[PDB]
Amino acid sequence: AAPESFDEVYKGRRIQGRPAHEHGGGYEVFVDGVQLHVMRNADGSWISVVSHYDPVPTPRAAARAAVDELQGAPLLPF
Amino acid sequence: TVRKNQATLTADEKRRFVAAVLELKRSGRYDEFVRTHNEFIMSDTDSGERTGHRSPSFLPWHRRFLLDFEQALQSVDSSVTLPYWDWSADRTVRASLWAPDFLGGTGRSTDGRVMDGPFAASTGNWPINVRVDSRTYLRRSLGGSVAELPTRAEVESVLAISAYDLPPYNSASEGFRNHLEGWRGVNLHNRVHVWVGGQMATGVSPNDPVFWLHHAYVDKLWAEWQRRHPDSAYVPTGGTPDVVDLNETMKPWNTVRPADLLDHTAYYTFDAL
Ligand SMILES: [Cu+2]
Ligand SMILES: [Cu+2]
Repeated sequence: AAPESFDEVYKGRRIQGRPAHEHGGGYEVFVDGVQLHVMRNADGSWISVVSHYDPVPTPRAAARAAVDELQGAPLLPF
Repeated sequence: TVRKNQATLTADEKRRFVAAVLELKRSGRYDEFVRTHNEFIMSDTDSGERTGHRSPSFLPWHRRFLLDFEQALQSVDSSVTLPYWDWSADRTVRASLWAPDFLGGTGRSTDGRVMDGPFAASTGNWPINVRVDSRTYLRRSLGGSVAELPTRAEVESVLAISAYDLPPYNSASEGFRNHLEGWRGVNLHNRVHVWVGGQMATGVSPNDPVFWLHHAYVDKLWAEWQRRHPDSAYVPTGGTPDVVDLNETMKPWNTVRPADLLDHTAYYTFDAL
């Protein structure tokens, strides 16, 4: 089963998640409407191209870690 | 070709290494290494095709990727070889590695920007071009997201593991490869990426020149594992969907197999092994 979708404003940025040279991702995340590449690991944790080496439990947690890392910078399309 | 511990380089060797790296960057060659790495980081998956990491070929793939990079450095200055960073020994922000004559230090607290050394954005010599966000400056936060680098004792606990890799040959595996990569256990390679922070913690991690030194030490640990376990070898050995078996070729090169890369001494030796 895919995780549920989400939509919130986190640290002033809109983060959204939804079930759907880069893999064919079963789930999509956006930060202010720009897609963030995310990936699920076998144990159910998530990572993203902004924070690839530090797994977090959910795609919303990956979106929030990306906003934390970006420190206000716009994401670029991948 | 001798790969030497970074800590041991002379002033002249540090100067020549930095100059060769900066010339690869100037000429445009450096950024295509960053782009190739990113393409595999984002495409390898635990449930499908996987080559450059989360998989048994993590080690031979990086051994060939690092040989491609070293050969490019040698095309600029034939005296330069890739040094390695023993993060179990050189484990603080005060290490010589992070001095202004070598890689520069940590980033400032406001935006993570590295402010000193040859790779600082202010030099004009290290634009971050292959990137996932607008920021074009090298960033680091040494020790920011995780408190400590691995210790020698932790490294030994991984070197003691006899199986090279195990089914399902991905981030859930037991065995040496996945414990050195760090998805399970005390965590060696992934934790170093998290510890450096900045671009090293992202899917464009070769943007920091420390990438190469980190992976040259991971490559050395594979060599040490081999000497610990002369009876153990690369697996799988044939017929495994989505995974590079011993005698299958690896993308992107297509002309080399794990088997061609098991013996590093065909290409270089270490200062000590
Ligand atoms: Cu790595
Ligand atoms: Cu023996």
